[PDB]
Formats: sequence, structure tokens, C-alpha cells
Amino acid sequence: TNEAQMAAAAALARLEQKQSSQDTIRNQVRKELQAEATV
Amino acid sequence: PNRLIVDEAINEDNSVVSLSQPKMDELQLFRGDTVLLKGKKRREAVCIVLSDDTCSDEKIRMNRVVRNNLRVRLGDVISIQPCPDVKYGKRIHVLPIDDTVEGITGNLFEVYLKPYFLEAYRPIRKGDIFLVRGGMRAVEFKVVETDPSPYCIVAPDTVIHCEGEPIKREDEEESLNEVGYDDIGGCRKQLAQIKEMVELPLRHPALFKAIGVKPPRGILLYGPPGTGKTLIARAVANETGAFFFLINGPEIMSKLAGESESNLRKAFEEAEKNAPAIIFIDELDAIAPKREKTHGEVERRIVSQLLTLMDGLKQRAHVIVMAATNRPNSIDPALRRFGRFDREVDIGIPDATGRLEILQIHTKNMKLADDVDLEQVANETHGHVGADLAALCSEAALQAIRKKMDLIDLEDETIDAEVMNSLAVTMDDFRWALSQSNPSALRETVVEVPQVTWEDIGGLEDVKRELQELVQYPVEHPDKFLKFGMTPSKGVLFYGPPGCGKTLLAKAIANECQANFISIKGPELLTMWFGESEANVREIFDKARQAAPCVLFFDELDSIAKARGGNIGDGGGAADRVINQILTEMDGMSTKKNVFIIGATNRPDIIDPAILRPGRLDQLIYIPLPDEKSRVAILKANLRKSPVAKDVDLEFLAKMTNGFSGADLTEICQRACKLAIRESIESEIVPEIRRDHFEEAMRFARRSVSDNDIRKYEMFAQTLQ
Amino acid sequence: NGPEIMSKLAGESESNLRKAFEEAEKNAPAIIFIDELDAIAPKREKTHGEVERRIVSQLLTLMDGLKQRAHVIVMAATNRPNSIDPALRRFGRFDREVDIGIPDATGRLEILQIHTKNMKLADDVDLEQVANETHGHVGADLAALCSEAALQAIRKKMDLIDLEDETIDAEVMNSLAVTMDDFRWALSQSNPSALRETVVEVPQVTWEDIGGLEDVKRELQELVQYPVEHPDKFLKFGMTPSKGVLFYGPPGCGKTLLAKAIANECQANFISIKGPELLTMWFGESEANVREIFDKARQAAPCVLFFDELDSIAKARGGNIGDGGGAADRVINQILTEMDGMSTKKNVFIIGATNRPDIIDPAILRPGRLDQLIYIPLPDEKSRVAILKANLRKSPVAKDVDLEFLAKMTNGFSGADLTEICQRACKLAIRESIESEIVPEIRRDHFEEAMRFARRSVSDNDIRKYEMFAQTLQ
Ligand SMILES: Nc1ncnc2c1ncn2[C@@H]1O[C@H](COP(=O)(O)OP(=O)(O)O)[C@@H](O)[C@H]1O
Ligand SMILES: Nc1ncnc2c1ncn2[C@@H]1O[C@H](COP(=O)(O)OP(=O)(O)O)[C@@H](O)[C@H]1O
Ligand SMILES: Nc1ncnc2c1ncn2[C@@H]1O[C@H](COP(=O)(O)OP(=O)(O)O)[C@@H](O)[C@H]1O
Repeated sequence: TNEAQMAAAAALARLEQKQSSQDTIRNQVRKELQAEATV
Repeated sequence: PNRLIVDEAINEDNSVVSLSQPKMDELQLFRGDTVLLKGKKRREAVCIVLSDDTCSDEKIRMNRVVRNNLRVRLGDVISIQPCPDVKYGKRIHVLPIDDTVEGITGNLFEVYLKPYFLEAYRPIRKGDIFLVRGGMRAVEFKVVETDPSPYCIVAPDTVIHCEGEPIKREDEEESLNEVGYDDIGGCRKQLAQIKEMVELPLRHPALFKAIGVKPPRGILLYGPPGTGKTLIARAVANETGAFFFLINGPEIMSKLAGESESNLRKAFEEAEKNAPAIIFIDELDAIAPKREKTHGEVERRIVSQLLTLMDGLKQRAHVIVMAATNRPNSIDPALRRFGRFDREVDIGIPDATGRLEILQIHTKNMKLADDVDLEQVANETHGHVGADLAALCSEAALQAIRKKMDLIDLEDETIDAEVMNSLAVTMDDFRWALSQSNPSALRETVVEVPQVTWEDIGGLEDVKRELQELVQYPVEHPDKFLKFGMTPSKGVLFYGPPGCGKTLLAKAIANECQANFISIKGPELLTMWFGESEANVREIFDKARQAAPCVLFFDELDSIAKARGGNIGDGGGAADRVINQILTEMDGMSTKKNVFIIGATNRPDIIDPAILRPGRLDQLIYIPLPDEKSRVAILKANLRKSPVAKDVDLEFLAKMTNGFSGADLTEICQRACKLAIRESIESEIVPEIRRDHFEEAMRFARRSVSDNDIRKYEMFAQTLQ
Repeated sequence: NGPEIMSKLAGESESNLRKAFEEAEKNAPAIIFIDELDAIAPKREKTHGEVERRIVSQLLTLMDGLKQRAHVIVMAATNRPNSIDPALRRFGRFDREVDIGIPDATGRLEILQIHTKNMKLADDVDLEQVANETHGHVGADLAALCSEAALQAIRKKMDLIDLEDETIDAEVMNSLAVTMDDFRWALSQSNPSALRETVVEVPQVTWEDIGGLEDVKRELQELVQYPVEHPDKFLKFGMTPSKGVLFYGPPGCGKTLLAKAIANECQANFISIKGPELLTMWFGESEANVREIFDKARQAAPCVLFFDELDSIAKARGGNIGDGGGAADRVINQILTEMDGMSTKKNVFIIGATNRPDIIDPAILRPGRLDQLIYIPLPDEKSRVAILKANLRKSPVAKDVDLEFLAKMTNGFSGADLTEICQRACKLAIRESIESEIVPEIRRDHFEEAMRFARRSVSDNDIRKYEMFAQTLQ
């Protein structure tokens, strides 16, 4: 039913958050940006 | 009917269970539907079912929280049924467990239950136990009362109550903070091997006593201190339910003559009375070291007493004795004879992947800041064992605590949950602790699982195929090798200029073949030569055998020849202490162990020709500098995930870098990226790596292999025909 | 057993040992088996404790008391005859010895058949194939192998039928067959306990495996068979049999196969000592191990003891440059001593091989040592044909393959070089066969393609070196 469908959306969202290229590339650039900012 | 075997889960969410797709269609439920699970003692649990591509068709993957609620253990069988009529609840009353909330005070709802339940749409049944982590504690709660029955889903408008005293834990209900399989990070291959050996006779004792097949009676674990040898022994006993009895050397050795022998014997008698049972003997080398290393009468007698007690296991049915030592040859060899401790598992040291898993486990309760990077730490913590990474996390936690406690000045007997819940540990706290930590295994041999794939290696398309023929075909198509009377080669040597991927080729083939990778470096062979400790060569090949299937990569084969003068040499021949032991081990190694020996050198002209005879490294592969199409492929591989601008002409760059090796092309790719990033931060005092950034990198990069070296390598390869 | 006696306190271990002998006499005829003897009476040099010295004396007196304890025989088990107090092996007591050793491929098959008598095996199970793969295993390991293979088959079915009760249904076990995949898995998990032990067995190499060298084959029979097949003729003519022969010549010409083939036909045990082992003794100053090698040769007699790479040490010392010393060294001196003390009545024949006879200590060539010398040249045309056909004896060679043509072309190739051609052509046939599934025989194209990579390993510069030496010996 619809109450289970809302539980389905929550279970799938947590699975995707646990599984998670874009954040690895952005984080690697962020680290290099801070080093170039202070050097 | 709908009866499936309980297995381990990957998803850490307590409300989620995974079933394989074929069961999603046979049970006629949609992804995310709510189902009930039937356990033991007329108990059940409600959860949400998701699908994945890793669950076995006939198994259900669930974590410890769900298994405890069902009072089931791994390997048992439960029934699953849909319940699509579950509705929302309006009132849920949750109280903490007395054995988990202690020494802490504050508003438990705001810290734990609110973020857990708020808009969480979790299925909840009366009597469920669940765990909420945070504030450097692991606090479990029980659900005591709900308006709907016997289960419901929590809604955004559900009122959560928490009024009353903590709940006294039931004697049949195990705490969720007890050691289990989900507390072990690396060394998962060893844990799986052990489970297969012990879980069958422990869970199904009626099977073995009714058949002609005898179980294992003893397992010897070994590796450096702090690698989880005891952690595994406890996890196995706690997950199977076997009675766990702990023994340790110092406890037995500190006793007087007539007391140490009786106490050791009693431990065996107690295990039998409580069978099925596991006896874990830690620091075994302290009870029964090699007899040649002891002179006292008491020490020799206690060795004989242990040997007789181990032999008594023919009568003590369903008792398994596990022991932990540092080295398999530090103890009385009698213990390792047929029977007694005739099984061996090498725990060793976790690699970079295992170290990351350990850091994630020991930070589950810690609030980490966005700047904390545990993968970066795992790559830097070479030579560390799990006990070192656990100490690293603890030290970082204490540094973060001191910084806040000296400012808030709240001194009482209990700690405020809100104060700890809002305390985050930053990269400065892990970096400080990392500089203070000192690895316990700085120079130990580490067996790694390779992460290099063929997509990471540019060019050399014909070598990739050749290596598959040498490494995969002998075991993928054994009927053809038997038909044609072919004897597979035992290894291959790479030669050619440096920085062309010789090491990557060995790792990539090991990866595709699902084999372990062992790396031996020149300085280690020099250490064995100079220190007259060439016996350590056997340990290298012994790990290769036990770690099979594996690829054993010997780098810098010429390290000793150069130390002996290289081009001038001395009064002796090519043979030396270390190469002789290596050649001996190679000759004594069979192809049936699935151990492939790979060597590499940058000076093939000075390698003892003996190692190239049939039966050794008879196959020779030349790895030249990359050609025009390979250099482009190398640039693309290094930039596979980089934000390369459309104006970058990778073919033009490859045409200029005619004398560059793959190692030099990588520096260009990395420098061009850093240059683009430098421009980015400067604009605030850019989204892509522009042609100017690659052209600028070209002015700093240099070729590592000169024309004189290219001719030397080409002439050598030509001489070999 | 050792641990049972040693775990007891002073005054209890001696009493219990005495009681065992008294009970055996009361129940005579009787056999007393003492396992782990080295744990009760180790070589005295290894123990100084008052209790350990006394229990040795108690065992010695009880063994001597067997003159009165009629019909009582005492058997003991040890790992090495030299690990125990030498007094035990004096006239009387334990004056007989039996060398159990390690089962060979035939014995391993018999063990596997015994420990599977109760097991239902699938049609794909081939225990002879397993026996050939289980190198270095002893009966204890083959028993564990059968257990692991049986348990794997059980696990696979039990997790499917889900029958949990106090007893097991006979029909469930009776219909459970153990497949070859379960044995192969168990082989990957099993780890031989005797892998590093010396291997002493009758070789499977026969004369049909060696191409050419027809006259050398006959010469070895005269040197090795006749002294024991026709001893009355040697006595009649006053002939003293040779104790051994040294082979010299280019590498890869079959010197090792010659030693194995004669051992096979004579049904004698073959013992192989390799260069790295001679170098290990030289580098580690452990030449005493040579005496154990020659003593094992006597224990395994009739046997052929083959010393390969006899020049390995001379080369390690510089070979062509050398050092300030002479040809004698630690390891060869022990070999010379053991040979001089060995009688021809033990039926132990010594064969050596070297690729550099010009640097062999001349002492080994004197009468009483390796006084015979046989030159093994590179094969001629008719021998190269025999070598190719011998190496391909078991391969599915197509009828279009002209092996005589190849022999006519590969004039500078050694026997080992002809094998590389045979194996390379086989690999090419395997590649073609595998590709056809993504062939039944090795085609001419596979041999001709192999010739693109095959090269001679022995150059004319080294052939002259051997010819000049062979001419020097006339
Ligand atoms: N592989 C691992 N995964 C998780 N934690 C580990 C691992 N190896 C070691 N540890 C941690 O390090 C410590 C090991 O201590 P213990 O098991 O008592 O080792 P020992 O047997 O050397 O005394 C524990 O705190 C354990 O949690
Ligand atoms: N064929 C190649 N494709 C992609 N990268 C390469 C290649 N050859 C070398 N490299 C780069 O050079 C670096 C060193 O490679 P490695 O195989 O470790 O060299 P070596 O074998 O000489 O130690 C790698 O990090 C890789 O990025
Ligand atoms: N006369 C020969 N007949 C058949 N095969 C030979 C002959 N000579 C050499 N070979 C091949 O060469 C390989 C090496 O022979 P081997 O006797 O081991 O050489 P070495 O005595 O120099 O070690 C053998 O596997 C064999 O197949």
C-alpha cells in the first residue's frame, strides 16, 4: 500500500547514500585548492 | 514454502533486508514492499525488502539487529511473507536498555530517537531491538508500546515517547555491542575460510557423529600482534553460539608446578561439559615454544600436557581448539602433526583496502567532519595493523574532546549526550594522532589484493593477450593442455626501460584472475644477502603457496648484482646466498599450486642466466617505450576521469612526447590538472583543464629514458631474437 | 607415547614406563609400541635435565630386561634414527631399523583407494590423476584430502535437503556422490606435510624417452646391470666394477635422462642432487649433509645417486677467473670421502654430470671415484629425428607434419631446443583450439610458426670447448 511505498523511498535513498565519481573528483580538487590558497 | 537461508548483509540499515530478484518475482512483491519474517519462539520481524545483484537466490541478507530480533543465527532457515496492509502509527513508546545507557545523561530523543525515526518510514513491531550510533556511544533501544498492533510504520506525524526507567536486558537476548562478524574489517578471505571449517560441526553436530567424515579439531591462526586473531575467534563463537573458553600463556605460565597443568586440563574438561565449545589459546608460543628454546623441566612437561590434551579431542566430541601465535614455526612442531593443530590460517596484515574498512568500523560511533578522509589515511598508514588503526581513532577522539571540554567547563559524574553528539573530529585531529602513532609492522610482508585493471594500462595490447595465455589458459582450459601434452610455464620476466608498466602488467593479470599479489623489492633481497638470512626466502614462497592463487612479483632482480659491482663484479660467480634459495624454491614449486612467478629488471644483461632456464623464468617479454598510439592511450587512461577541456589535443601532445615513458606521461596529466586547479583558486583572489595547462606542463616534464638507454634496450632485445 | 610419559612428574614417569613392560609380559605374547621415541630418549647432547637423563636409563634397562620377558617385542617410531640416544641402537634393544619413507605415485593411489572404500564416487572421479598431482603428500595428508572432498559433497547437499534430526537417513548418504570438482577443491585446500623431504623413488623415464645416444645406452647397461646380473663373470676374470661415471658435454643433451633411464630399467631408486643444493651446503658451511645423502643412498639401495651441476661450486668461486685456492672445497671433499668408504656390495651407483669438465676437481676422476667418462655431444641428424618423435610421443601430431624435415634444418639445435619447438607448437595448437570455441591435432602450420621463434642455445664457441676437451681425453 501507500505507507509501504513511502518506506520504499526511504530504504532506496539510504542504499544510494551508502553506495556513493563526481564527489571524488570535487573532493580531490577542494584539497588542492586549499593547498594552493595557503602556499 | 518461502523458506530461505539467513545470510550476512552489506547494507547497514536496520530496516532493510535484501532478497535476490528471482525471489522478488516468486514471492510477488515490489521493490521496497513490507514483509514479515518468521523466526524462532513464535517471533517475527517487519522490514522493507530491496533487491540487488549479490544476494544468493535461496538466501536472505540481513544484519545482526534483524537476526537477534528473530532469534536466528547465520545458516538457519526462516519464512518470509508479504504484509502490504501495514499502516502508519500515531504513538510509539521507546525506552533505552539499562545495559547501554550508563554514565550519560541528556535528552535521548533529541540525540538518538528523533533523527532515527523522524521522516524515516521505518517498519516497527512491538518488542523490536534497534541500535542508534552517535556521540561515541552505541546505544540500543527497545520498543515497548504502540497504538497499532502488532506493527506499523512510523510517520512524520508520529509522536515518539520515552518516559520511564531503562529496560533490564533479558538473559536470552545478546547485546548488539558484542563481537560479531561485522566488527572485522580486512582479512575477510581468512574469516570465510575459517567459517567453512568450523560452522558445520558446531551448528550440525548430529551430522558428523553419524557419518564417516571427521571434523577438524584444531586451527592455528598466526600473524603480527594486533591483527584480529582473537577478534575472529570471539566473532566465530558468538555468531555460532558455541561456548567460548579463553586461555592465554601468561595466565598458565604464572602458575606453580602442579597448578599450570591442572588449570590447562580443566579448561579442556569445561569445554566438553559445555560442548559444542571453542577453546582459544592466545600467545601459544608462551606455553609451547619450540623445545630447543627452553631448558626448564616445567616448560617441557606443560608442552607434553598440552599435546596429550589435544590428542584427547578424539573423545571430547564437538570441541574445537583454536590457537594464536606470531609464527607457525615458533612452537613445538609436534602440535602441527596430523590431528591436534593440523589446520593453518595466515591472518597477516590488511592491505590499503582492509585498512580503510577497519577505520570505518572503529569510527561508526564517531561524528566526523567533512574534511576527514579515511581513505587518504589508509593509504598513508603503511605498516599499521588493526590495533594501530583503532589506537589512531581513539587518539583523534581524545584530542577533539580536550579541545571542547576545556571551553565548556561542565564537570559532573555523567557526560551530556548533546555535548558529545555535537562534537566532530576533524582532519587536524586524525593528522595529529597519525603523526603520534607508530606502526607495529613497519617492515613486515603484506599480501595485497590488486586494484589495477587492464583499462588502467595504455598500449601493450599484445602483451595483455600473451599474459592471459600464460596465466589464465592453464586453468581455464586444462583439457586442451592435457590433450596436447603442454607443460605450462611457471613464470615470466619483464625487461625494458623504466616507467613502462612492468609492475602494472603483473598487478592487472593478478586482478582479472582474482589472485593475490605479493611484491618483493630489491632492498629486501639485499638485506637477506648482507645479513646472511637467506632462509627468509622460504617465508616469501611459503606465503605465496598459502595465499594461492597468487602472483609473486620479484622486482629489482639485479639489486644484488649491482651491490657486487654490477659491471665490474668480484672474484666469484653469478650465484649467491639469496638467488640460490630463490632458485631452489622455484624448482620445488608445482604448477598445481596456482602460483605464478613474475620478475622484473631494468638491467637484464646482468641477471644470473640460471633463472632463465626451463622450469624458471623461461619466458621473456620486452616492454619498450610506448609508441604513438600507445602514448595517446596512456594519456586517455590517466585522464579517464579528469575534466579535460574540449580544446586539449591529446594526439598532438603524444606526438611531442616521443621520448617519454608512461611514467612521464602521467606526470604531465597530473601537472596539467594541478595547473588548472591553481588557476581556479587564483580567480577568487577553471571548470576544465585547458589546452594551455597541458602545454604549460610540457615545459616542466622531462623524459626519464635517454637515447643512450633506448639503444641499449633495443640492442639487447634484438640479441634475444 | 612420549607426551603421556613426559607429562608425568619425577617418580611417576619411570613407574608408568616400568608398568607397561610388566603388563606386556603378563599378557605375552605382546607388542609394545612407543611413539615419538625422540620425546622420551632424545640424543643425550640435547638434554641435561636430571629427570630426562634418568628416564633414558630406565628405558635402556627395560629394553635389556627383554632377555627374560619372553615373547615381548618392543617397536618404536621416530623421525630420524640419529635423533635418539645412540645407546638404544646397540646390539640388542633396538638393533633393527625399517625405513618407511614416503609413498610414490603408485602408493598414493593405493592409499586414496583405501580411504574411499566407503565413499560413493562419481564417474568423473579419477584417483590415479589425483595420485599424480599429490606430490609431497603422505598418507595422513591423503586421508585429509578424502575427508575434505567428502565434506564438500555433503555440505552441498545438506544445505538443500534441510533435514535436521538426531540420526541421518541412510538413503540420503547412499545417493550422495563425490565429484571430481570436490576433489580438486580439496586439493587446493590441502597442504602437503612432506613437500620438503628428499624424494627417493624409481623414475618413470625409460629408454624410449631418449632420442639417439644408442651407444651410451648400451654402455650404461654394461656399467650398471652386468655387475649384478652376471657377478660370476666378474669374479672369473678378476674384474673390479666401476663405482660411477661422469657425464660431460653441452647442456640440454639428455645427461639427466640417461641417469634416470638406467635406474628405471634396473628397478633402482633414483636420488637427484641439484646444483643449488650443493651450493647451499657450500655457502652455509654445512657439508656434513653429504654424509646423510650417501647414507640414504645405502638405505634405499639398490639406487643410483645422481650429482647434477657438479661444477656449480667451481663457477660460484669465479669459474673462468676463480680465486687464490685450488679445486678442492668443503662439499666435494665430503663427497670424495664418502665414495672412498662405500663398497660396491651395497649396489649403489654414482653418476655425475657437468657442463664444464675443465674445472672439475681432478680427484673425482681417479680410480675408485668417477673413473669413467662419457661425452654426450649435440645430436646428429638421425638423433634429432628421434628426439622430436620422442618429445612428441604423446602429442596428437598431424600426419602432415614432416619431423624429418625439421631435423634436417635444426642442425645447430640441442635436444632441449628441439623440445621448445615441440612445446611451442603445442601451445599454438591450444590457442587455435580455444579460439574455435569462441584443433583436433597439431598441424604443420603450428610447427612452422614455432620455428619463427625457436633458436639454438649452444653456439659454436662452446661446441669447440667440449670438442677440445674430448680430444684431450682421447
Ligand atoms: N581486522 C580487524 N578488524 C577490526 N578490528 C581489528 C582488526 N584487527 C584488529 N582489530 C582491533 O585491534 C584490537 C586487536 O586486539 P586483540 O584481538 O586482543 O589482539 P591480540 O590477540 O594481539 O591481543 C581490537 O581492538 C580489534 O578491534
Ligand atoms: N602503459 C602505461 N599505461 C598507463 N600508465 C603507465 C604505463 N606505464 C607507466 N605508467 C605510469 O607510470 C607509473 C609507474 O608504473 P610502474 O609499473 O610502477 O613502473 P615500474 O614497473 O618501472 O615501477 C604508474 O603510476 C603509471 O601511472
Ligand atoms: N636425447 C634426448 N632425447 C629426448 N629428449 C631430450 C634429449 N636431450 C634433451 N632432451 C630434452 O631436453 C630437456 C632437458 O634434458 P635434461 O636431461 O634435463 O638436460 P640436463 O641434463 O642438461 O639438465 C628434457 O626435458 C628433454 O625433453
